[PDB]
Amino acid sequence: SLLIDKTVIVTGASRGIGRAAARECARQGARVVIGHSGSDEGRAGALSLAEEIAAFGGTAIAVGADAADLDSGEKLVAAAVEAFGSVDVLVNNAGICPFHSFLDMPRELYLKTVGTNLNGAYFTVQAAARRMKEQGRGGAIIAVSSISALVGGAMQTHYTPTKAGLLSLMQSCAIALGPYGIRCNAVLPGTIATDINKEDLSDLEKRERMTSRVPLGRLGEPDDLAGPIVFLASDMARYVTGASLLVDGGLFVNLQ
Amino acid sequence: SLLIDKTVIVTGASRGIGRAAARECARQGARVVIGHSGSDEGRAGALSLAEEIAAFGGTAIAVGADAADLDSGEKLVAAAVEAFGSVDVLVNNAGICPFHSFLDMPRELYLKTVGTNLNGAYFTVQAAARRMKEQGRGGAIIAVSSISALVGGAMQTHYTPTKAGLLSLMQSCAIALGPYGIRCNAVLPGTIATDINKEDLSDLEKRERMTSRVPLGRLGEPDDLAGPIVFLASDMARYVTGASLLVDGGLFVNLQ
Amino acid sequence: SLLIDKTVIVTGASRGIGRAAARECARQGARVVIGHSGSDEGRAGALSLAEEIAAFGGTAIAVGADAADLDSGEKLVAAAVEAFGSVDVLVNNAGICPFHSFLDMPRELYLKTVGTNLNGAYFTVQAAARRMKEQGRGGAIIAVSSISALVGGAMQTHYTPTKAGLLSLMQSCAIALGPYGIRCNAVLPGTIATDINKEDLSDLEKRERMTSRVPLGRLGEPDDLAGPIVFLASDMARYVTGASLLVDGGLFVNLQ
Amino acid sequence: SLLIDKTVIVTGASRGIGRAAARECARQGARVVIGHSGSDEGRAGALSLAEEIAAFGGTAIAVGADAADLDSGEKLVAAAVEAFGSVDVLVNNAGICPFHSFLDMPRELYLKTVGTNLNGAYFTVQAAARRMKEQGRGGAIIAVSSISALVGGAMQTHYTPTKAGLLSLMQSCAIALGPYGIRCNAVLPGTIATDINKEDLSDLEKRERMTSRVPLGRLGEPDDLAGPIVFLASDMARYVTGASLLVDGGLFVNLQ
Ligand SMILES: NC(=O)c1ccc[n+]([C@@H]2O[C@H](COP(=O)([O-])OP(=O)(O)OC[C@H]3O[C@@H](n4cnc5c(N)ncnc54)[C@H](O)[C@@H]3O)[C@@H](O)[C@H]2O)c1
Ligand SMILES: NC(=O)c1ccc[n+]([C@@H]2O[C@H](COP(=O)([O-])OP(=O)(O)OC[C@H]3O[C@@H](n4cnc5c(N)ncnc54)[C@H](O)[C@@H]3O)[C@@H](O)[C@H]2O)c1
Ligand SMILES: NC(=O)c1ccc[n+]([C@@H]2O[C@H](COP(=O)([O-])OP(=O)(O)OC[C@H]3O[C@@H](n4cnc5c(N)ncnc54)[C@H](O)[C@@H]3O)[C@@H](O)[C@H]2O)c1
Ligand SMILES: NC(=O)c1ccc[n+]([C@@H]2O[C@H](COP(=O)([O-])OP(=O)(O)OC[C@H]3O[C@@H](n4cnc5c(N)ncnc54)[C@H](O)[C@@H]3O)[C@@H](O)[C@H]2O)c1
Ligand SMILES: C[C@@H]1O[C@H](O)[C@H](O)[C@H](O)[C@H]1O
Ligand SMILES: C[C@@H]1O[C@H](O)[C@H](O)[C@H](O)[C@H]1O
Ligand SMILES: C[C@@H]1O[C@H](O)[C@H](O)[C@H](O)[C@H]1O
Ligand SMILES: C[C@@H]1O[C@H](O)[C@H](O)[C@H](O)[C@H]1O
Ligand SMILES: C[C@@H]1O[C@H](O)[C@H](O)[C@H](O)[C@H]1O
Ligand SMILES: C[C@@H]1O[C@H](O)[C@H](O)[C@H](O)[C@H]1O
Ligand SMILES: C[C@@H]1O[C@H](O)[C@H](O)[C@H](O)[C@H]1O
Ligand SMILES: C[C@@H]1O[C@H](O)[C@H](O)[C@H](O)[C@H]1O
Repeated sequence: SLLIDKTVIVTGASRGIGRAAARECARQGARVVIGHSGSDEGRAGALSLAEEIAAFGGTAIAVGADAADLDSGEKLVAAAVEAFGSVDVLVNNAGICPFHSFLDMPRELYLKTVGTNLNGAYFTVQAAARRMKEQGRGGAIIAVSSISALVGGAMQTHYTPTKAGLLSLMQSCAIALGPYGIRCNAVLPGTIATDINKEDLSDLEKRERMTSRVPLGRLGEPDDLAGPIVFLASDMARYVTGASLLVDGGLFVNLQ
Repeated sequence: SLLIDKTVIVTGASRGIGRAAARECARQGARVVIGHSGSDEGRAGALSLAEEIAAFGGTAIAVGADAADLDSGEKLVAAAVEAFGSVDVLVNNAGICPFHSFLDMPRELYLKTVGTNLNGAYFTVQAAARRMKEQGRGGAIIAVSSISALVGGAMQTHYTPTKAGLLSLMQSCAIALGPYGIRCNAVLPGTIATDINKEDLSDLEKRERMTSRVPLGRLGEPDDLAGPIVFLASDMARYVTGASLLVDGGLFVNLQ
Repeated sequence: SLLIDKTVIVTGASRGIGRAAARECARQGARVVIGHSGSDEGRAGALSLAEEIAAFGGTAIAVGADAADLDSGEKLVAAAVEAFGSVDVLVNNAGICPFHSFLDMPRELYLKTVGTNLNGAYFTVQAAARRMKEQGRGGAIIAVSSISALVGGAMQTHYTPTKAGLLSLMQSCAIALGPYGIRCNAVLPGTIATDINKEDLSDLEKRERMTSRVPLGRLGEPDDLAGPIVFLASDMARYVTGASLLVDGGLFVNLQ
Repeated sequence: SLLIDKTVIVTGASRGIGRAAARECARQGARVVIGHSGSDEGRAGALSLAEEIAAFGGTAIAVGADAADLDSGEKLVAAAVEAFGSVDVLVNNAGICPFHSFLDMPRELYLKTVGTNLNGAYFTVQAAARRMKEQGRGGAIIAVSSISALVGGAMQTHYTPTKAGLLSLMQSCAIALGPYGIRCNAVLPGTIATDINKEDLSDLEKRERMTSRVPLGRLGEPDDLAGPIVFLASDMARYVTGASLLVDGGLFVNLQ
């Protein structure tokens, strides 16, 4: 019960890493605000997670909030306060990676990736931190960045800057919000088999090349990110802020 | 003559680091395209630099190009090809840092910082890389990032993500453009006394705190970045791509 | 019970970060091997920790093992197998930092710092990894590195290379041992008020300079590292290997 | 003539990266002290380089100095002062990497790698910096570290800590020696085809895997490191200290 009586907001929590984090936080005692994109599949996934959490004795609510809408942060916080009376943890997880080459990158596709992954995160973090500061009990903010915050991707020239920007946002927010006991950290998943790279890793030569580079011998799954996220949200991480935590089975270090 | 016959574009080169970099590139034999913001001061400063360069026997032109206008990249490249027949080096330097607290950051100021520093850089790099690819001669791209791509700033939560983003962009572009011999690197200046921090360091307590943290015992000046940029643009760096270079007098490493 | 039934070795655990880490590991259900330096104070402190652990219902033993003696690794492992029948976690914590200027560093002091902090750690990791490999159950190795693996210290030119070395050792061991399910990570404490810096921070000007640089507003205490070490040793971190975790209150990121 | 009238010492300069750096520094005007191991091949290679430098109008001398002998630093400095009256640049390049697995790593092989690569470097840097400080004209120190200071190697568990330690030594020495105008930086070669990895890359499956990961499409050669080293030794790098410079053709960043 590492998160008992904490209100946790998770953005883009209908599937993948965010769904697994939302589910494990509820298992750890937290009252979970399941943020979703507002699409048909997003809403359906958030409600089925809320149903699942209800089934094992936890509390959760679903709240639509398009991350590219810079006003959805305050919507999430308002709903969290209505249902649960506080905001104590923000897991900023919503993000997209539409694989695309650099020289013909459309302006709209680039702007949508920065808008969803970084700009919307900035103002979602801003709204949650505002509430945490008003409450005066401290707080915990976790950004789902990437190994690709540290290294490049040829088909991700529009995406890796948003993941690096998210990490840097956590570093700067750690200074700004430290005096209020609000801890700001980034988690950096490696290659996690999810919808975001289902088509990409359908190329079995690329899948094998990537898997061979993982010392632990497997790609990740969403639950691999739940423990790290719960840790960073918990009192186990009471002196951890401004930090980066790679969760990649050793992918980053494996040069030879 | 480290850059003899090369055509170099420098964005935002009317003053500061960009002015010093364009000046030294022309001293090294380059034909320089002095890009500027299109404002009155930017026009005047670009034109006086062109006057100065022609005086000591170089060639240069001044070209207005708002970095926040995502179409200025193709305009700078077109002016470069029209004048000098090639684009061989891009120094992406234009940038703003309007210091501002985090919790009351207005969306317009945030969006202009990301648009100028990161989005405009993306499409300027794209335009210049497209031309370098067509020529078949390789090339060099240098982004002026910052020490603040590695560490935070409480009044720079909107700014440090753009500097981290630029660094990550060089890393991903290094991969996408490597097959075409286009090297992409970031230079990370420390605290350089320029217009961007004139007001900020007018507080003498912060000025001493920052200065006494520099092992070399002084803040930087624009000419301190000219050597490292020329190096990265030159054949001295033929095997350097996807790299970061701190030019900060030791400021980053100095904990105690 | 995050570590229930696991056998944990902590080196240098008579005081400081190691003492707090061994205590919390036993609180989490682990059978702890409290390694110590073999000195009189180290023996006494290890024995009183064993007394305290048995008191609240845990199991532990005290084992003398000079980290600078490169054969103590096999001695710690042998004592662990003899007492508890397995080795499942190694927390390599033993270390010295005799502050000293660079240009007059004596070879004996340099060589003892590298021998204790790095060489002894290498062969302790080797002994413990050999046993984990034989068992076929996986395992976890955590090296106590430092923020000073990322930044410099003028009176620590002999010390920071050992902390950087430990981090790099975890990265390379993560690759070599990944196929055997042994995860290797570094934890990077910031400025933790302990015996190692009691004299150094007795200068109140440096103490304030360091403290005011911590966004969380305080220096750390040994218990601040217990949570992060337990996390890295637990199944919460099943996909974490070859990673670094700053536990520093934001000190690393705080430039301005 | 970036290094005219500077005395440059290069350790382990009989072949590979160090030979190419020694040769290019002499082409840039410097008076070069060609340090070598003192073996038969080391001495023969240093004299043939000195002969080559004589042939194109430069000045150089050969000086035997086993890097694992902690007293050879002062021997190098004494000889540099005798011949050329000053020490102005130190390129610490001597190093070994005897590929070997971790679990059966012999103690002697480990201690020889740390002794040659890190401990000997510490006291060679110490001797050169002592002379530079006495002279009062500033100086430049460059350590040849590695990409493997940033990432792991399964057969390099004994070696990557020495490369990371060298980088960290430069960071700490930058603080300690900054007030004397002595700049301390690390260069990080990627995979450079030399004697150190001739046997390793004779496995063409490993060679192809490594080469495919290089965006620039080739492994390095020694001359690829000469420009970066000359840059860091020159006034072009006047504000560069405590820095790391990757020279790897994009190897590090190329995840996908
Ligand atoms: N899977 C990996 O390998 C990997 C690695 C590193 C980082 N990440 C990051 O993990 C995070 C989650 O991605 P994932 O791997 O679980 O893949 P995913 O596609 O399964 O999940 C993406 C989540 O974000 C939601 N989302 C998308 N756009 C949204 C919007 N405008 N507003 C609100 N929610 C939105 C999605 O509906 C979904 O729930 C992303 O930020 C991604 O950048 C993934
Ligand atoms: N001064 C430092 O300490 C420091 C440190 C690291 C990085 N940087 C970066 O260096 C670069 C140059 O900054 P500086 O220190 O010379 O300050 P500066 O304000 O004196 O120069 C900024 C330049 O960018 C131009 N510019 C601003 N907006 C523009 C726009 N929309 N379009 C085109 N040009 C525009 C400006 O006209 C100016 O010439 C910036 O990107 C900055 O982020 C500065
Ligand atoms: N205190 C900090 O700010 C800080 C920050 C980062 C890393 N560290 C590292 O944390 C670890 C513990 O340091 P601490 O802060 O608790 O200081 P400490 O001096 O109180 O504890 C050091 C422990 O290591 C033991 N030890 C010393 N030499 C030994 C030897 N040859 N053999 C076996 N044990 C030996 C000591 O007996 C002691 O228990 C060290 O490795 C240190 O480098 C400390
Ligand atoms: N080749 C690469 O891929 C690569 C990559 C990164 C870093 N490095 C580093 O580059 C440096 C030079 O290695 P290299 O690639 O040129 O291979 P190399 O084997 O051809 O050169 C090694 C040099 O160091 C000398 N040397 C060895 N032991 C010595 C000793 N005790 N005393 C004095 N000199 C000694 C050698 O005689 C030789 O001149 C090393 O420090 C290496 O760790 C190499
Ligand atoms: C799409 C996804 O993005 C992640 O940040 C990482 O780069 C993974 O490798 C990729 O599969
Ligand atoms: C989802 C769950 O998360 C927990 O932290 C646990 O320790 C495991 O890591 C994982 O199975
Ligand atoms: C505005 C300028 O931005 C730089 O990136 C760095 O943070 C400097 O310290 C600051 O003065
Ligand atoms: C502007 C000029 O740039 C050159 O590279 C030179 O070496 C110096 O660093 C500086 O004065
Ligand atoms: C001795 C101790 O070492 C740590 O690694 C860090 O540098 C702390 O600041 C110092 O107090
Ligand atoms: C020692 C203990 O460790 C636990 O992880 C807990 O969460 C706290 O951080 C600390 O008080
Ligand atoms: C031996 C040599 O060592 C270098 O540091 C690097 O790791 C290269 O890949 C390797 O070939
Ligand atoms: C050895 C020589 O070094 C110089 O700096 C030159 O620019 C090239 O990089 C290389 O051919």
